[PDB]
Amino acid sequence: STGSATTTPIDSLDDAYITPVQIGTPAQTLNLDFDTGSSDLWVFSSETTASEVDGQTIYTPSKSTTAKLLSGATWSISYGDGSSSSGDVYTDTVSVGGLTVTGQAVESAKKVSSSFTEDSTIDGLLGLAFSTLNTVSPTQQKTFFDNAKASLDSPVFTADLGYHAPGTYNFGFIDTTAYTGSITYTAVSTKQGFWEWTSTGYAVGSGTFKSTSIDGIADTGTTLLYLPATVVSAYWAQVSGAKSSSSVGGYVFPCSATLPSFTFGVGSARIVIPGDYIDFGPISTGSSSCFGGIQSSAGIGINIFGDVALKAAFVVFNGATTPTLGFASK
Ligand SMILES: CN(Cc1ccccc1)Cc1cc(C[C@H]2CNCC[C@H]2CC(=O)Nc2nccs2)no1
Repeated sequence: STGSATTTPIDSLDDAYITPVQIGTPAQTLNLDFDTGSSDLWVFSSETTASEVDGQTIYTPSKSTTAKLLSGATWSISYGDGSSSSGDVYTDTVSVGGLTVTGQAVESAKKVSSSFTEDSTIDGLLGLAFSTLNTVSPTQQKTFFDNAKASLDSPVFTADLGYHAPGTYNFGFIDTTAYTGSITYTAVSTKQGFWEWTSTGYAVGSGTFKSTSIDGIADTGTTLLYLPATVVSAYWAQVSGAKSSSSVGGYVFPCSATLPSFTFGVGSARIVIPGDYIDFGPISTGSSSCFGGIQSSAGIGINIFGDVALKAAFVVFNGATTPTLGFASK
């Protein structure tokens, strides 16, 4: 089997991407944030505290004839910012782009933090990291990809995120028309539960490539590119007027600037992020100070190849017995 679904930016800045997912019988379609940095499939639901729902579509398990309460199971997640959610668990039928999993754990939110309530366009998350990170207790549950894997034509999924445009998540096959040149594969460590890999270095604009190992995670659920302070400083030094602002919480730059590209290494291959991918617009409405899309990872503890990086590539998440990651230009 295979699946193919379109993923769509939630706003004009590509802050996140939503992908429609069918849950239950009859289908209830929710727009989920596919997140390769986490491993829970959780949704706003009929059980979510009413005051914490503001526009989201909800999953109502009582209306699904294939929903079964997973007795005693709870979940609770705290993501890397300050956001959180928690609740109970059903198993149900879940389909993505024509690919169907029966008995998928669907984690129903009873509580969500304000940041999620404020995201009217995001009905929940679909985790695509390794199942070792799944938070369900007392019996950990598998991700959608792990459940589907054995049935797929090939044990892979791909992310093809658009810049200011829709893109695609494919399961079970490589669309050879979706990229240029070849796919360069690189080793993954699953020790922290992430799609963790090591970039071979970087260039800023037309500058010379710096060979240096940068360990980080491929994370579709993070908006920006978080890299070591030395690398980030080198990038922003090429933008006149750019500075790190403690009050704003990162590098900002004059909205009148032309941003240079940023290149990252994948083995001997090179992925080029165009300068305009690095613009996240005015820090507040009407401001002429703009927020940068490349930021320091120093306060995080890990480097993160988020959407800013990933949307410059066609990315293969290879779930073979020894997983690997593939990157192609497009
Ligand atoms: C990428 N820019 C950088 C920036 C930083 C500062 C100034 C400009 C630009 C940050 C950014 C903004 C947004 C969209 C916002 C929409 N309103 C509510 C807040 C935002 C939505 C949001 O953060 N949801 C969350 N859910 C869970 C955890 S956080 N998503 O990201």
